[PDB]
Order: sequence, then structure tokens, then C-alpha cells
Amino acid sequence: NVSWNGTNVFGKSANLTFKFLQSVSSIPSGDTGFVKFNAEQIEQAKLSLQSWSDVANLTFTEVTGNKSANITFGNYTRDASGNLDYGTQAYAYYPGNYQGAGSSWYNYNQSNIRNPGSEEYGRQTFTHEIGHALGLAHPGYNGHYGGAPMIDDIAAIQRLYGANMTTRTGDSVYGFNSNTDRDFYTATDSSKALIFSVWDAGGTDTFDFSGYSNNQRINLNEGSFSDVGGLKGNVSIAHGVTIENAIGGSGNDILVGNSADNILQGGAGNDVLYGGAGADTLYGGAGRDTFVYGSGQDSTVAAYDWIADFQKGIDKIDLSAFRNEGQLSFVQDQFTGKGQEVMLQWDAANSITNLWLHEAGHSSVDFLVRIVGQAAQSDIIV
Amino acid sequence: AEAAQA
Ligand SMILES: [Ca+2]
Ligand SMILES: [Ca+2]
Ligand SMILES: [Ca+2]
Ligand SMILES: [Ca+2]
Ligand SMILES: [Ca+2]
Ligand SMILES: [Ca+2]
Ligand SMILES: [Ca+2]
Ligand SMILES: [Cl-]
Ligand SMILES: [Cl-]
Repeated sequence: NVSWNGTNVFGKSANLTFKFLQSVSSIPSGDTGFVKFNAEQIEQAKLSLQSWSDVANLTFTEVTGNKSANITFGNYTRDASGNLDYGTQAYAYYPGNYQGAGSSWYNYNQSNIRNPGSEEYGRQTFTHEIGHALGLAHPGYNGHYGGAPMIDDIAAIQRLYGANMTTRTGDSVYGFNSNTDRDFYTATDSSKALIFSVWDAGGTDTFDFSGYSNNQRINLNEGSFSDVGGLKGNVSIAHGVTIENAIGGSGNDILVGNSADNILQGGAGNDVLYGGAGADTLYGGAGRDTFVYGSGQDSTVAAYDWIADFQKGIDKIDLSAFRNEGQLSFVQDQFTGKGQEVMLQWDAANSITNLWLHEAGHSSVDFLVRIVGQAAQSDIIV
Repeated sequence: AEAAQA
């Protein structure tokens, strides 16, 4: 384990310098045909640096002239023999006191290296190379490449330098309508693929994947992967992060909440929404949607779910998981005391239906889902 | 120590 703070030093922040070499006396690998970074490479490299300082306690300060720097950037074009090299991609050196430590080198004969802003592999290479120059041993979708640190990278880099708890501490939106000002978290139209692992240090946050028509599986659980915009496992939530809300697209989606209070919106299409623990607010959207409950703890009276757009005769509430302790019986207007009974109660004054479930072994009625609108017995799956 | 990119 190595970092800029030494060997086997963990959770210690670092202030680092970086530099775009304008010339060299030699490249530590023995490669030759040095070429300085172009303007696009410079911009993309800074975006890559930013994606690291976003998640860990690192600061990056550019230096110029003859000042030495922790991390350097430069291109090569030829091997030690002086022959053109159009095969290799890039490499970098660990932190340390040795010559060329922290330096990173990229093959200028590769179009993706010259145009990292328009050729995604280039940006990803910058991110990986910087990762290694920071001390990561092994940094790192329909032909697309994620440009920012992924879930294991984030864990590892935070292990070395500590987690950055000042990042996006307000209410953050990831995906469409993003307010992150990060290209890798932002989708501008339905053709934009998303590949990211979200680091977020506070506030009430939303996964807005409303612009896609693919069937999506969206999971708000810390450390879990989602299938977004027709890709698979392209989105994840870093360890230590709580995302609260999620918006599906026009496809038939699955939205899985976490233990926090979640606002879930299915959008058009036939969606499956699962609030999990906590007081969730669920919008099925247009289409035939199913609201799933997996245990009594999902919607206690002290912290009940709201289903805000239920469509009688169209949507479903799924209580089949309660079978495991005796199948539920529907009662019209009164419980017997026997338990495992479900009642729908219409509040005419407010136009609210209260779904009450008296669970086996409970002295009181402890399960409640409040519904804005009417619901029928045949809307409930037991 | 060096790491290369594929
Ligand atoms: Ca936030
Ligand atoms: Ca949050
Ligand atoms: Ca949907
Ligand atoms: Ca929840
Ligand atoms: Ca829907
Ligand atoms: Ca619906
Ligand atoms: Ca819930
Ligand atoms: Cl930065
Ligand atoms: Cl924010």
C-alpha cells in the first residue's frame, strides 16, 4: 500500500501539485518522441483530477515553469529504439521519491489520447492513470466507457486519503436534469449513456432516469448496482452514500428504495415500486403499476407509506409476502382479532383510503399504507 | 512501480 503520504498511511489527506510538461530531458520508461498536452487533453485531465478530489481529501494545484510537481502529464510517440509506436496506450508511476514518481504518459499516436473529450476511452485512461499516480494498484456498456472512479476505486482512494465530506452536500440530482456540473453524472438526451458510481456527502438526492424508454432496474441501496438506460450495471452507489429518490422512464421499471424515506416515481409504463423500510411516497405514474410490501416493517403506523396516485382497477398493491405467516384475509369494516387480516377504509371527507393490516402476533394494528384516492379489494394481491 | 493501460 502506497500513497503520497508514504507507505501504509491511511486516511491522511494530501495537497498535491500537477504539471503539464512542456519539455523533458527523458521519459522514465525509455520511450521517446515527447509531445506536450494539447488544450483538449488539458481540460479533460483537469476534469479527471476533479473526479478524484470529489471523492477523497485531495487538493490539486497546477504548477508551471521549472517547479517540480507530484503528478505530471505528457505524451510520447516512439519507443526507446526511436521507432513509431502506434500500439500502446498509456502508463503511470506510483507515488514516491524516485525519479518520475507520479508521472503519467500517453501515446499521442492514439486518436483517443489526442481527443479524450470526444473519445471516451481517452478520458477513462486519464482517470485510471491519475488513479495509479495517486497510489491505486489496479484502477478501473454497449461500447461506452465510464470517465470517473467506480465503486471499488472510490473505496480504495478514500482508504488512502480519507473521504471528502464537502462534496455535493445539498440536494443533488444525478442523470437527467442534473445539477452536479459533472459530465459523467449528466444525461442531456435519451441517447446519452450513463456510467458512474455516485459519491454524495449529504442532502436529499435524486436519481432522475426519466429520459429513457428502456426497461430499467433502479436500486437506491448503498453499494448496489442499477441497470440504467438500457445498459446493465452501469450505475452504482458508493459505500457510505444515501440516495433518497428515484424517477424511472417510460419503460417497465423496477424501483427499489432503501431504509430512508424515499420518493419513487415510476413514470409511464408498468412499474414495480418497493419502498422498503421508512416512510416512502410512491407514484406509479401512468400504466399498470404494482406497489410491493415485503414485511410489516415496510410501513408501520409510526412511519407509513403514502401511495399518491393510485388507480383503482389498474394499479396493484402486493402483499403476497405476508403469506409466509398465514395468508391474508380481507375484512370489510372490522377486524376479528384473529390476525392476518387486511382492511380498506375510505375516508370520504379527505378522499383517502387507509390500508390496514393486522399482522399475526401483533396486539395492535401496526401496518398502514395511506392512499390518495379509492382502492378496491381486487386491487390488493394477497 | 509502473502500471500500463490496456
Ligand atoms: Ca447531495
Ligand atoms: Ca442523501
Ligand atoms: Ca416506468
Ligand atoms: Ca424506503
Ligand atoms: Ca407507471
Ligand atoms: Ca399507474
Ligand atoms: Ca416504506
Ligand atoms: Cl481538482
Ligand atoms: Cl448539491
